[PDB]
Amino acid sequence: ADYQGKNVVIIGLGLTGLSCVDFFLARGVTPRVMDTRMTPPGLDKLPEAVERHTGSLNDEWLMAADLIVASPGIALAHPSLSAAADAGIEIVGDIELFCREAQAPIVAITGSNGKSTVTTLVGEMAKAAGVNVGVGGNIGLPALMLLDDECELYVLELSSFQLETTSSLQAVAATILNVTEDHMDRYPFGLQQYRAAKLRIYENAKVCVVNADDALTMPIRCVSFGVNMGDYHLNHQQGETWLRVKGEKVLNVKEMKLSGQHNYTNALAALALADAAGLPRASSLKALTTFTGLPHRFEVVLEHNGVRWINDSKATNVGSTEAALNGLHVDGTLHLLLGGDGKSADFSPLARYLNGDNVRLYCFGRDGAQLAALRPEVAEQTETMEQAMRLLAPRVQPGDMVLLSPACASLDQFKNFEQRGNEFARLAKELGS
Ligand SMILES: CC(=O)N[C@H]1[C@@H](OP(=O)(O)OP(=O)(O)OC[C@H]2O[C@@H](n3ccc(=O)[nH]c3=O)[C@H](O)[C@@H]2O)O[C@H](CO)[C@@H](O)[C@@H]1O[C@H](C)C(=O)N[C@@H](C)C(=O)O
Ligand SMILES: Nc1ncnc2c1ncn2[C@@H]1O[C@H](COP(=O)(O)OP(=O)(O)O)[C@@H](O)[C@H]1O
Repeated sequence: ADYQGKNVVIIGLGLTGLSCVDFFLARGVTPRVMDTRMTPPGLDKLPEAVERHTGSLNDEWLMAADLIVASPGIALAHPSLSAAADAGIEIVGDIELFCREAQAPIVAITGSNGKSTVTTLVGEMAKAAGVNVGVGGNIGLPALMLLDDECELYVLELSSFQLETTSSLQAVAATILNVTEDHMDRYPFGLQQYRAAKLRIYENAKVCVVNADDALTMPIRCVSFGVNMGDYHLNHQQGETWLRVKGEKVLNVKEMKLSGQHNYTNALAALALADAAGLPRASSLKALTTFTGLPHRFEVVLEHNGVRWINDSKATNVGSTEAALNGLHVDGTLHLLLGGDGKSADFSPLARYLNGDNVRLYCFGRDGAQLAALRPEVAEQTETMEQAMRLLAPRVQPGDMVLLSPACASLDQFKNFEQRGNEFARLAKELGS
């Protein structure tokens, strides 16, 4: 596209807004920038040449614009933006700017949970094939920074927020991995409005990769991945689990370094995207055998005396923990650590996994009582995670799992979920060896 002599206004001064400033300056277009916050985090980083307005939006700036570029952190529904829209001022985001310039195919990944896992893994499959792959987007490297004449494949993790402002994506392959209640402040009309944002990812996609077990991932009007069914699925038989693709065995899950049924379906989704993108199968399968997974994502920290200790500290929401529980095949007793800051979540969806004779809950942190209320008869409540671990550890037996998948933010007691996971891992080594 050509922005020569346009009046461009960028809203938001975080990573996105700055990558947009860089993008326009590199084309000799000088944008203006604003942010509703007085001192947004990217303010320091801004070139001195750039006019800026902080502490509020500048409506006269907005209304005089030829193009408004909106960071994903501000709602299109913002009264200032709907007024620009009503003035017929074009509004786009960074992903839109990106798709107009990109000269290599795009794999596009969205969904409530699993995005970074699946995005990373598709990158690893491309790397294993010797492809110059650009991985970025929501994962944390702003997409505009990936733009590179030598790049042969882009792999973009995309949020609902980014998809809302994007109209030219034509992905060689696109997925919604799953849809569970998230960011609901941004979606006052409820689960279907959140879902509808995500569904845009498929428009003009060459292959849609859908989740056979989650209807919400399907266009209302494909290739599928699934646990029991789908083009890409898992096949458990004679004591083994296999990846199946179009009815063929392609890999024994034992050859992967990932654990957890939902990580195996992530592996299937990634494989499906890589196949659609024309990556060689043999190298993609190879990436499945070498990929260790991201830290704190259902991450095995220790297997010893027939007990698996699993750090799923990144599970800060109900949907993540639910996926963890749903895929479990524990021979002995599950010891499940829950709690922290529940962010007013509804924990009911967890309860159906917590029946029968072989589950114990160890609930801690700010909202531990809400989590124990899931099933008080089998729940301990402590102040801290460490206390919970010192209660459960003397009880573990061969065949058991100890799972930290707390369904809650960690911010009431920890710096962040990573500290919580690292603390869990240290205790697990101490108490599990
Ligand atoms: C919330 C969001 O969409 N953030 C993504 C964004 O980061 P960036 O720093 O550009 O964020 P931003 O658009 O400035 O918004 C960040 C925060 O600033 C605030 N904000 C922004 C503009 C403004 O005028 N006033 C204001 O208060 C909003 O509260 C928002 O919460 O662009 C990055 C590159 O594409 C993403 O990695 C990053 O994902 C983070 C990890 C995230 O939390 N994403 C959400 C969507 C998620 O995964 O659930
Ligand atoms: N397909 C999935 N469904 C539900 N939860 C998942 C899935 N894949 C991973 N998770 C869990 O979700 C949390 C975040 O995983 P991650 O790959 O970082 O996703 P995201 O990038 O979408 O935040 C972790 O607890 C992880 O184990």
